[PDB]
Amino acid sequence: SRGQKRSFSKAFG
Amino acid sequence: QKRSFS
Amino acid sequence: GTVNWSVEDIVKGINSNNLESQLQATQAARKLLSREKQPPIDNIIRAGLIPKFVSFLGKTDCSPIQFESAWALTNIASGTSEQTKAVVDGGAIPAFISLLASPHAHISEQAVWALGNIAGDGSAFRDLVIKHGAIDPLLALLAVPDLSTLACGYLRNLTWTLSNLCRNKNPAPPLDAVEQILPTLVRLLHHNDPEVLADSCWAISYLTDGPNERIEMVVKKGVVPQLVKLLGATELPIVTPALRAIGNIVTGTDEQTQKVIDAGALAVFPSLLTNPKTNIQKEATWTMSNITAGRQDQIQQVVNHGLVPFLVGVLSKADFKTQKEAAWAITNYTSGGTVEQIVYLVHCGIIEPLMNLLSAKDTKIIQVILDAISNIFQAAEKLGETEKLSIMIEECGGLDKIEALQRHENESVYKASLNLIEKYFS
Repeated sequence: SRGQKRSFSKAFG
Repeated sequence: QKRSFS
Repeated sequence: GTVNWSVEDIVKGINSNNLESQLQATQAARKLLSREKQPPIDNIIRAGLIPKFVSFLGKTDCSPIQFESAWALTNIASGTSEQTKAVVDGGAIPAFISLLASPHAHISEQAVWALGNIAGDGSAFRDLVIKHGAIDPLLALLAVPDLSTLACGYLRNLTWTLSNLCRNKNPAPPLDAVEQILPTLVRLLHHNDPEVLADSCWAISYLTDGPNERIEMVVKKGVVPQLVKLLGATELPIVTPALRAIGNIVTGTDEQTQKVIDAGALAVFPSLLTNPKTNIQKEATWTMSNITAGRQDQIQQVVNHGLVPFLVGVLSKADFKTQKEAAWAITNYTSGGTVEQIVYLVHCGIIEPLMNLLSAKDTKIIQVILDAISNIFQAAEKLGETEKLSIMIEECGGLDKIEALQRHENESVYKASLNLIEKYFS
């Protein structure tokens, strides 16, 4: 298993 | 962005 | 002479069949449009003056009226989207591109300024400025052996306009336009002026805000070490976009993320994760969350740089937005980490601040924390140390918070909390 990459909009939008 | 010339 | 004219007098002057009367009235319009409080932009548009100003841009024989009309139109284009549209609808885009080659530096600069405002409106006008061929003459103004010979203000305006041609999404700028601009952008990123450096970093932050193919175009240019150098700058207007760009790059592939680590970016994170500006701490924690979403050797570099105590720090105390990003950094670390790396996280004191945040009124942070708890329990299961972790959660009042979450409104929270109680607290 692994962590998920999140874009700027995914994190703060 | 936009900027005016004052 | 040309101070505080009425719109009616400006119209009378511009409608005269006398070039000098038109020049005086255009200067009067420029001064009206330049005033600090409520310039009458809509009144000037409604008087039908934009087509007159656009025709004055083409008067090669009268450079003062080209300058005055360019300045008046730049002031209008700097307004609302409707006001920028009025300038574009008046045919100003090709007229401004033709003025980029003017032998008068103050006229060429005004054309640069106007095109930056038009392109800055959004994706459609940006792409229309590119279709009218603005990139070649804009780049030609920067084709000098040393950027230091250009006037400071002139170079700042050129950098800002190029950053607007890199800006906005849905769609992102045309691939060939990005490829054409990138070598000049790389050169501006090595300039010594703080404003040029800030806007060059913003341009890079826009280009890296997208899929891995967009990030690759930038990373392939070898800019990552220069971005890491600027990440360490003392000027907040430089650190802000350098951090955004680095943060965007680590949303990419493991290999793109590795370039950021290789360039020494992690050495700046003790200061970024304790930065007095909340937005810096927040985006630095978001950047950390995407690095802990990487390979086990990348999680190990976070450990080696002594950044796990800094993550415990932001999880313990920070603005809520930063704490939410810290919760994501921990859940990503526990998802991809080895048992030894997860054991190290607990030894650094992650449990108590992770449990304290289960009191927050944000369902998303609760989901993320409960996932981290399950991942840590899975590591403890492999070592036969689930009881030591259960007592640790019990002692800091974590059990009381998980038990209360069994009656939560959200389905995923209800299920995950009931599961932890039944598996480890019964």
